Amino acid sequence: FKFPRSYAALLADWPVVVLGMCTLLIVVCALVGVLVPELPDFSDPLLGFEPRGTTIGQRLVTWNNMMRNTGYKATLANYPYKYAEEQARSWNFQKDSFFCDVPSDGYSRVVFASAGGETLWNLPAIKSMCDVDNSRIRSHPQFSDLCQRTTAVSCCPSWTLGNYIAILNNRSSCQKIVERDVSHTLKLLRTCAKHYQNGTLGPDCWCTNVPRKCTKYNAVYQILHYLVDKDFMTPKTADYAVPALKYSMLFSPTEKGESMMNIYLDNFENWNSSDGITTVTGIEFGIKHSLFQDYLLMDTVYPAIAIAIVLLIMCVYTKSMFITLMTMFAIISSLIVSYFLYRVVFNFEFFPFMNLTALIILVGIGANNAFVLCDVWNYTKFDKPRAETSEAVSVTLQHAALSMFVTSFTTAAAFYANYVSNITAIRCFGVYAGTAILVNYVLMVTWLPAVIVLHERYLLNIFCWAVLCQKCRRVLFAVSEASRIFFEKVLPCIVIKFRYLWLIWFLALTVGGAYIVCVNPKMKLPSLELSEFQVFRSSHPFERYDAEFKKLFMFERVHHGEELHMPITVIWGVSPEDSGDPLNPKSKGELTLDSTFNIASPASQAWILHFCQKLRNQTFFHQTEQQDFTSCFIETFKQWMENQDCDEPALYPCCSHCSFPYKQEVFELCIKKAIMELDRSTGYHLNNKTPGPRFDINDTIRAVVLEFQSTFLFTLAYEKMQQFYKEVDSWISHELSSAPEGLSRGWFVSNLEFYDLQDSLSDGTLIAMGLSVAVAFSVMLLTTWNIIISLYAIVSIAGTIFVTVGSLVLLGWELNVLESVTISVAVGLSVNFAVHYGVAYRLAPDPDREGKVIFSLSRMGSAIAMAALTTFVAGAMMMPSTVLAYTQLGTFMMLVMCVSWAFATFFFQCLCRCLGPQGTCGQIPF
Ligand SMILES: CC(C)CCC[C@@H](C)[C@H]1CC[C@H]2[C@@H]3CC=C4C[C@@H](OC(=O)CCC(=O)O)CC[C@]4(C)[C@H]3CC[C@]12C
Ligand SMILES: CC(C)CCC[C@@H](C)[C@H]1CC[C@H]2[C@@H]3CC=C4C[C@@H](OC(=O)CCC(=O)O)CC[C@]4(C)[C@H]3CC[C@]12C
Ligand SMILES: CC(C)CCC[C@@H](C)[C@H]1CC[C@H]2[C@@H]3CC=C4C[C@@H](OC(=O)CCC(=O)O)CC[C@]4(C)[C@H]3CC[C@]12C
Ligand SMILES: CC(C)CCC[C@@H](C)[C@H]1CC[C@H]2[C@@H]3CC=C4C[C@@H](OC(=O)CCC(=O)O)CC[C@]4(C)[C@H]3CC[C@]12C
Ligand SMILES: CC(C)CCC[C@@H](C)[C@H]1CC[C@H]2[C@@H]3CC=C4C[C@@H](OC(=O)CCC(=O)O)CC[C@]4(C)[C@H]3CC[C@]12C
Ligand SMILES: CC(C)CCC[C@@H](C)[C@H]1CC[C@H]2[C@@H]3CC=C4C[C@@H](OC(=O)CCC(=O)O)CC[C@]4(C)[C@H]3CC[C@]12C
Ligand SMILES: CC(C)CCC[C@@H](C)[C@H]1CC[C@H]2[C@@H]3CC=C4C[C@@H](OC(=O)CCC(=O)O)CC[C@]4(C)[C@H]3CC[C@]12C
Ligand SMILES: CC(C)CCC[C@@H](C)[C@H]1CC[C@H]2[C@@H]3CC=C4C[C@@H](OC(=O)CCC(=O)O)CC[C@]4(C)[C@H]3CC[C@]12C
Ligand SMILES: CC(C)CCC[C@@H](C)[C@H]1CC[C@H]2[C@@H]3CC=C4C[C@@H](OC(=O)CCC(=O)O)CC[C@]4(C)[C@H]3CC[C@]12C
Ligand SMILES: CC(C)CCC[C@@H](C)[C@H]1CC[C@H]2[C@@H]3CC=C4C[C@@H](OC(=O)CCC(=O)O)CC[C@]4(C)[C@H]3CC[C@]12C
Ligand SMILES: CC(C)CCC[C@@H](C)[C@H]1CC[C@H]2[C@@H]3CC=C4C[C@@H](OC(=O)CCC(=O)O)CC[C@]4(C)[C@H]3CC[C@]12C
Ligand SMILES: CC(C)CCC[C@@H](C)[C@H]1CC[C@H]2[C@@H]3CC=C4C[C@@H](OC(=O)CCC(=O)O)CC[C@]4(C)[C@H]3CC[C@]12C
Ligand SMILES: CC(C)CCC[C@@H](C)[C@H]1CC[C@H]2[C@@H]3CC=C4C[C@@H](OC(=O)CCC(=O)O)CC[C@]4(C)[C@H]3CC[C@]12C
Ligand SMILES: CC(C)CCC[C@@H](C)[C@H]1CC[C@H]2[C@@H]3CC=C4C[C@@H](OC(=O)CCC(=O)O)CC[C@]4(C)[C@H]3CC[C@]12C
Ligand SMILES: *[C@@H]1O[C@H](CO)[C@@H](O)[C@H](O)[C@H]1NC(C)=O
Ligand SMILES: *[C@@H]1O[C@H](CO)[C@@H](O)[C@H](O)[C@H]1NC(C)=O
Ligand SMILES: *[C@@H]1O[C@H](CO)[C@@H](O)[C@H](O)[C@H]1NC(C)=O
Ligand SMILES: *[C@@H]1O[C@H](CO)[C@@H](O)[C@H](O)[C@H]1NC(C)=O
Repeated sequence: FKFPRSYAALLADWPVVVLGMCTLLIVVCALVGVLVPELPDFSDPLLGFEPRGTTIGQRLVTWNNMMRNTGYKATLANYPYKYAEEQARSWNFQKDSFFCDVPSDGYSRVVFASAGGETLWNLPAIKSMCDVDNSRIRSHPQFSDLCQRTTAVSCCPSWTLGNYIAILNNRSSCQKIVERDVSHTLKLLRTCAKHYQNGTLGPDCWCTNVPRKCTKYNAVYQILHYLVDKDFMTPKTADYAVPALKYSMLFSPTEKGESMMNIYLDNFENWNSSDGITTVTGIEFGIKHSLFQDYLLMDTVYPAIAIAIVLLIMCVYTKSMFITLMTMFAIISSLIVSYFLYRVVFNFEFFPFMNLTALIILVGIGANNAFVLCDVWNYTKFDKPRAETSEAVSVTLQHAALSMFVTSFTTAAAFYANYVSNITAIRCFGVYAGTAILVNYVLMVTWLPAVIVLHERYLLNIFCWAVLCQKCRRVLFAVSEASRIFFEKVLPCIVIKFRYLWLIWFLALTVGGAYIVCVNPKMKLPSLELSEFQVFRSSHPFERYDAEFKKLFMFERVHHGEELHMPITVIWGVSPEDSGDPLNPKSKGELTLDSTFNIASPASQAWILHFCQKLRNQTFFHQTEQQDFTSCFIETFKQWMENQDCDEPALYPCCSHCSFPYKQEVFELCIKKAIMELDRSTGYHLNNKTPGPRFDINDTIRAVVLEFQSTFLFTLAYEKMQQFYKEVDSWISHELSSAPEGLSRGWFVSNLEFYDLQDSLSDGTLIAMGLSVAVAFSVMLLTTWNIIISLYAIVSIAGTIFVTVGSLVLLGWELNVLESVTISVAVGLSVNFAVHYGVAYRLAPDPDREGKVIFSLSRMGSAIAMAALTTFVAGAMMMPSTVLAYTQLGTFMMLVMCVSWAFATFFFQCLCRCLGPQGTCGQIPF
């Protein structure tokens, strides 16, 4: 084909070649990306929330692998199974005055409130609950088969006040009851409220120290413990004029689980939840996460509206459909090419649901690039209106391709910085967004200028409804002038005239941000446990169950408030190595057994026994009065040997006669005898959790695990949990340094999964900050070449972070997973506005501060404002969503927009006006 002597001439001369080449290369990526890599799945929205490389993580996955692999013939067995061959060679309640069970979690249940009225205790509300149960749940066909029935005729009653009250007044059903029953039951509860709080009127009855009449169907306990707000009856029960019920819970005689999915979708999901007298306000059918997949897809409309509005804006700004359509096509196609790269070339086997949320980011920064290019192109068409097309292209690129790089590169580098995190979902998201930004940048340099050539080559030729078009052209020209004089005079006037106000005002706002984030109420690590994470909008009937009602109903409030000790576990022979893929959350290593290990050497037998007793002196050991003969198994073996009198040839190696550091071989024999005996000397059977030795397929000892209870208690609170971990690990890790060989390389673990996420979120955040700020500062130097300007730019950027993070703290964000990503992103999104003002301030020909800033503002203000405004409106478009991440990104985009725009237009322009380098002293040579 024909040859042009320059790239800017290839654009001018054969732009169609560029478009053909690019559309080909999009479409082959679309094809391979659809065909070859398996489709992403969000049926588990938590899937990659897992720190990997962390020492606690490697220990945990190793331990988890041991539990998984332990079992009969398989590797790392729990008994000496080869030796275990040798031992073989050697409805109407006034009849139906009972419930099919006492309810619990594991049943499907709902929580009622009322839209008005101060107590649910009134008869109409009671009847409303049993009515709406019938009308929403029992009315469904499938329920009749889901039921924990006793007969087909009427399968089983639910648990609700409406049923207990009936039995307690010998009525047939909820529909028969009267306010005499309600008052009589209220008298029962007001009498029996005191007994229940003590626990004297306990769960099992029909208790013993309490009047039998209070507890005849065992009912009172169940009512107060399951059905009713813990605040309904209290020590103030009689101090209340009448007790007030804010909430009640109702239990279906059907499972909490996937089986409910139809009934929810059928009868709950899009009802107004109400009869006014009552409202369902919490629901737990268990389907919370399994519904997510479907919900995410319903919400993608909001992203689609965001794109449709970003189109409209770019049309109005560019005065063409065509440039706006082909830019939008480029923006979209970059997600396809990057998706191809991410699955195929980079060979990542997993794609977090979060990556879809990067679309709404990338359309914002896509429009940002489109603005500065079309703007500078139009500057060339004004600065040099008569030009040859390739020359005009060249000078446009000489200007724009640099600035449009550093918008993009700083933002990509902020997303790739999240690859430093130990968390797989974050590392993946940080890479996908990073590539899609850079792919989009390449299209904005190759594809887009070719379209600008086509626009001048052809598209100007094409030209009541007959005049309303002209009305609009007139009016939009009027705003083009009003906006022009606003930027070219008014905004500079505002900034200079009140410079001193703007400086202290924004400065105080940053201190507010810094105080809020860093001291009070300090930015907090997540403290709902992972298996209960929020995924829907906080108003949503599922989220209110985990968020509010688990605090309020006694069985929940107690069961999740109960004390459990940390099972301090210590392990040897298995190495603490994770050999899985550090990005694919489906992958894990197997075991890796260590040839240096043994226990049968008498030196080991001595040291390990001694070590348990040393482990028994440490302050953190909870010395139970109950004795676990599997904790420190070797003691149990020692005393068993000592109990073993000898009167047979077979028992000579296992004689009590021998000194405790036994010969390795007789240890290796007698240990098998002792443990295989445990099926007979006790009824207890081992399982994969059970402490003790562990076996080869041919029952050499390959490993051993010991376990002990802490003084400490299980908690989600990072500080207390950290105190526990650091103490116990430090002591064990020190003490192991004393051990004879092979025991030299043990390690410790216990129920620490949620702690390791918290500890990995803070470090993963902070380091991705330090990295993203460092790169953002380097770009600031490399563009402005003036250390003074860069210092101010960095101060303003830092200020935006403190105000955004501070306001997100006040909005009540934990440092949970998505949120902890966004904080790095904020650095990338913030920096580019300060870069634009920075370069324009140097490029000002004016000799003085005021001239320099006036030039910078008048030159950039429109394009900056569009970048902010488009991103902001795209963000706002996510607000109506139902999925939390969509709304969470939404708030964040709006907020970081205003804040970064405000600091970049005001504060940064004070520091230039009020302190800017007008002498050359801040400048550095190439
Ligand atoms: C993502 C995909 C759908 C993008 C596909 C790009 C097309 C819409 C572009 C590529 C080349 C363009 C064409 C290049 C040349 C011409 C010839 C031109 O015809 C004339 O009458 C003038 C001919 C001349 O003197 O050059 C009108 C515009 C048109 C059809 C252009 C219309 C838009 C086209 C087909
Ligand atoms: C809620 C939204 C969807 C309604 C309002 C949006 C309009 C004000 C936008 C949408 C597309 C835009 C148009 C895209 C392309 C052109 C071609 C161009 O046509 C000409 O004949 C040149 C006239 C001139 O510039 O003087 C003039 C601008 C115009 C009408 C744009 C003006 C502003 C428009 C009508
Ligand atoms: C970066 C963006 C622009 C692209 C990201 C990849 C998408 C092309 C993937 C992500 C999730 C996928 C969806 C996940 C689930 C479903 C339900 C599925 O429903 C069925 O009836 C088939 C069920 C099955 O066999 O899996 C149809 C495909 C679809 C929409 C998938 C189509 C391809 C999707 C949209
Ligand atoms: C990873 C790959 C696929 C990206 C490829 C993109 C390039 C083809 C783009 C990026 C920036 C563009 C450049 C932006 C600015 C200029 C400067 C301009 O002027 C000079 O080079 C003057 C040199 C002199 O001083 O003599 C000529 C076009 C050129 C190189 C552009 C040509 C096309 C470039 C190299
Ligand atoms: C893997 C991909 C994403 C990397 C792509 C990087 C390039 C697009 C960068 C690297 C070096 C940059 C170039 C370094 C130096 C120059 C010379 C510069 O020449 C000028 O005339 C400067 C003075 C002036 O603007 O008047 C114009 C921009 C240009 C080509 C830069 C444009 C953007 C470039 C090609
Ligand atoms: C907008 C335009 C300029 C396209 C974007 C350019 C690049 C960002 C992409 C597009 C297709 C990619 C290529 C697709 C296929 C291959 C084959 C691949 O071959 C190997 O032997 C891979 C071995 C392996 O690592 O497994 C090497 C990378 C390469 C050239 C890729 C490098 C990056 C490319 C050039
Ligand atoms: C609920 C949703 C559907 C509401 C959508 C409202 C938008 C259509 C409004 C909100 C803000 C408006 C914008 C406010 C500021 C500007 C900048 C203004 O810029 C200039 O006039 C530049 C003139 C030039 O230099 O050529 C053009 C109109 C525009 C994009 C406005 C067009 C109409 C916008 C996008
Ligand atoms: C480089 C400067 C000039 C600009 C600002 C960037 C960072 C220094 C800021 C942004 C977000 C802040 C972080 C937000 C959240 C946390 C988690 C927080 O973790 C805790 O365990 C707090 C106590 C608890 O949760 O009980 C410790 C501080 C830290 C890293 C903050 C410290 C200061 C950070 C890293
Ligand atoms: C993904 C990798 C390739 C990124 C590497 C870091 C980039 C941010 C660096 C690499 C080369 C640098 C460029 C090398 C040379 C120059 C020329 C230098 O002087 C001029 O051209 C003056 C232009 C003007 O007056 O603004 C301006 C900075 C610039 C574009 C540098 C900007 C920052 C660049 C693109
Ligand atoms: C006042 C001027 C300066 C304009 C400010 C921006 C507005 C154009 C838009 C953008 C985002 C919008 C808000 C986005 C979300 C909501 C939440 C919505 O309320 C709820 O979701 C909470 C209901 C509850 O639980 O009480 C009420 C409208 C509101 C405040 C919107 C009101 C109009 C806002 C501020
Ligand atoms: C002018 C520019 C800035 C764009 C304006 C976008 C608006 C069209 C958005 C911003 C806030 C949105 C509102 C934010 C919150 C809600 C509550 C939401 O309440 C529900 O019942 C659904 C959620 C639930 O199930 O709890 C219904 C949509 C609505 C009114 C949204 C409708 C669309 C609004 C007004
Ligand atoms: C002149 C304008 C364009 C500049 C100032 C912009 C503000 C009006 C924006 C920036 C951030 C926005 C907020 C970002 C996040 C939220 C949370 C959102 O949800 C709730 O507040 C739910 C909980 C509650 O109701 O307390 C409601 C909208 C709100 C306050 C937004 C309202 C509009 C705000 C304050
Ligand atoms: C969403 C966040 C990131 C803020 C984005 C920047 C806005 C604050 C800018 C963009 C366009 C600006 C507007 C452009 C033009 C005008 C007309 C201007 O009109 C006059 O001064 C009066 C003229 C007369 O005499 O009739 C008043 C300010 C206003 C609304 C500007 C107010 C500030 C705006 C909305
Ligand atoms: C353009 C300039 C002025 C900077 C950007 C606008 C800020 C001043 C906005 C952006 C987000 C706003 C915050 C968004 C959410 C909230 C939560 C809201 O509720 C609470 O703090 C309740 C406190 C309590 O219960 O006592 C009060 C307003 C506040 C702090 C807002 C205060 C004003 C903020 C920081
Ligand atoms: C309860 O109802 C039954 C009839 O269904 C009746 O025999 C009985 O006397 C009633 N009263 C009591 C206290 O059980
Ligand atoms: C909607 O909610 C109100 C709450 O008062 C309730 O009265 C009404 O019956 C519900 N359903 C319909 C169809 O209006
Ligand atoms: C410390 O442990 C040894 C056995 O390891 C025991 O004899 C000694 O009494 C313990 N000391 C204290 C203070 O508990
Ligand atoms: C015993 O098991 C080990 C590892 O499982 C294996 O290498 C060895 O060959 C086995 N020996 C016999 C005799 O089964």
